[PDB]
Amino acid sequence: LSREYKLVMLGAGGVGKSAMTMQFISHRFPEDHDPTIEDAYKIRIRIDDEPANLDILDTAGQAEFTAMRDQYMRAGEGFIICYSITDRRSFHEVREFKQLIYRVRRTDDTPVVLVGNKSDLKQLRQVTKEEGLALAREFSCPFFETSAAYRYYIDDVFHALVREIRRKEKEAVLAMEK
Ligand SMILES: Nc1nc2c(ncn2[C@@H]2O[C@H](COP(=O)(O)OP(=O)(O)O)[C@@H](O)[C@H]2O)c(=O)[nH]1
Ligand SMILES: [Mg+2]
Repeated sequence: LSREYKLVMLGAGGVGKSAMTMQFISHRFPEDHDPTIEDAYKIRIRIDDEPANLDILDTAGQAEFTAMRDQYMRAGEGFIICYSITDRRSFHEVREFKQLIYRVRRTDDTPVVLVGNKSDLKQLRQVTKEEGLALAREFSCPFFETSAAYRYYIDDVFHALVREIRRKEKEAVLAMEK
């Protein structure tokens, strides 16, 4: 499919990675989505009047390693690190996923978007929005609070990540010209 952008959904179990993915690609909030299913999904979109083919890996399962995860961790061009605003532990695990990316890629410069999901569960919030914003400033990455239940800011997440990949790519082309 022309030039695909491989994207990887990272996050603890139960933060809503599958819900956000299904909402992005099909506008459907899943009913009883099996939390053990890991799979990749294709979708074509337009950011800034330019189309892009996306290939998004929705990570899951209790196995330590899979052929799919191994390939996408190495070849992925962008990462969506997700936590739930109702689960502070999943918010701390975000830092562990950032470490995992460096251990695989041996770099910190891979495009990343940080997302706090389940924003609609306002009364169960365990992590403030300012804490996410501050952590994203630590990572030098965009931040969003989303609701996969009602599709709040789901498009903005994947658009921002593709924007980052494009900007980083155009920088390498300009550096190669000099
Ligand atoms: N209220 C609310 N519930 C959510 C949201 N995202 C996911 N969930 C629920 O959280 C549970 C686990 O979500 P899931 O997509 O399977 O998380 P995953 O294991 O990271 O893929 C499911 O029962 C979803 O209905 C959200 O944005 N708002
Ligand atoms: Mg899932």
